[PDB]
Amino acid sequence: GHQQLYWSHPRKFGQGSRSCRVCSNRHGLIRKYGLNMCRQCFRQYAKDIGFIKLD
Amino acid sequence: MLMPKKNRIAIYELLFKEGVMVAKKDVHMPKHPELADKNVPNLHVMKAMQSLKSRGYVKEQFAWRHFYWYLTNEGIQYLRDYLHLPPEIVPATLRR
Amino acid sequence: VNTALQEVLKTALIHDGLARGIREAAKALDKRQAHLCVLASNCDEPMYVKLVEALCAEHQINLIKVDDNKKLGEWVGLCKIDREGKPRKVVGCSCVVVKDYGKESQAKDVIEEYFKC
Amino acid sequence: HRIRITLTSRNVKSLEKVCADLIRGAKEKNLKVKGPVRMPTKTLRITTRKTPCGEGSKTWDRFQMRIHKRLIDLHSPSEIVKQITSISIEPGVEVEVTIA
Amino acid sequence: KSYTTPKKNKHKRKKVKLAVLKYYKVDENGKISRLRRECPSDECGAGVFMASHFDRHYCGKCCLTYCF
Ligand SMILES: [Zn+2]
Repeated sequence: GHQQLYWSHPRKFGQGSRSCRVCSNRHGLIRKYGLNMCRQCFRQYAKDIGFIKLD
Repeated sequence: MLMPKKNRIAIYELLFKEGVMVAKKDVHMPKHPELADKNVPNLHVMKAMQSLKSRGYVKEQFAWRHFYWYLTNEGIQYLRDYLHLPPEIVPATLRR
Repeated sequence: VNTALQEVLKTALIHDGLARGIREAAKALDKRQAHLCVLASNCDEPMYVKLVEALCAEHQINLIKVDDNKKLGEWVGLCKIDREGKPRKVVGCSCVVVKDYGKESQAKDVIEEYFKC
Repeated sequence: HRIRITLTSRNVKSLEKVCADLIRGAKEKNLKVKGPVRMPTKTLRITTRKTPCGEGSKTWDRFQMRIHKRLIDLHSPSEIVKQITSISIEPGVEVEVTIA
Repeated sequence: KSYTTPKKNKHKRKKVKLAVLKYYKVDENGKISRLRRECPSDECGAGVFMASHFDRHYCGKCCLTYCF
């Protein structure tokens, strides 16, 4: 049944195991420096992490 | 509800010592990060707390993965009416 | 003494050591924790009286009898919707075998005395 | 018994100020200490799009992390280093003490 | 809502009324007796009798089905 078929697909790789950190989005991910974050909410909450824009 | 009886009672036994617990939102994971000494389905746990919120015994709010439930006076009253503890004792959220 | 039996059954329901029902009670006897249970007579039993006397008067089981089994489940609390008063719809039961963990109550000594003598 | 203090922070002005006042305190407390060894900064690049939809001019914005690090060489025992490190802390600086 | 294929229902358990005589067999005199095969494994309880089929037996929790 579904109790033993919950793990029919191994979620060890791909977009299924690597979802977004904000609202579980599956597009536009940033895996760089351990964010696992979508780009738009990174832009939304990237000013209060101790950041000022220079270039 | 499709959960074992001893697991549910152990969940409110965990909630006796505290006034809140964390739980991630996922429908394909059987493991609990907070409670690790025994097997418990956290899917059924968050279903139990959303049923408790539906009948109006506890609150619930969202922050990006996790639901947060705050026990009130009627919540601990239903706790001591359900698992049948003496009303003199209180949870440890008031020990200041 | 019936008030003491009601208090002991209710306290067993508080402590949750009893096996509510017939089949789980049969599991309890097959696991050998048969100590006390309440029987009855002149019920709606066609042949069940011989079977219940055979399972009762076999090995260290108390001899407690009531008038009928329709009020035996009232002490257990089967389906008591609206528990603050008389429930609107109640179903019946036959027997409940109790496995009480702490056998020191206020009147458990005189109840065990009534069992023994 | 040389002691190395890996001093890391988020800003450069706070890091240089903390290094300067710790050098002044080490000079005032009558101990031997080496010169300030300066390490290069880490410039950390982020290139993302700005348009939520697929229309419009393709515009980009660049995000930069400007973090520095400083390290010094001691000759004092570790108790003096501990009592000058565990006092006068500020938010934005993460300290690291490594014995040698 | 309703498919043209008929509904494939789940196995509803039949109401086997007065099955206690299927557990404790009453002899000519009042005595405990057993007729069904019990599960040899200690994982299942002693009251949990192993199921009796027409030609073999089926275990409940252990699922160790043996044949003659
Ligand atoms: Zn078995």
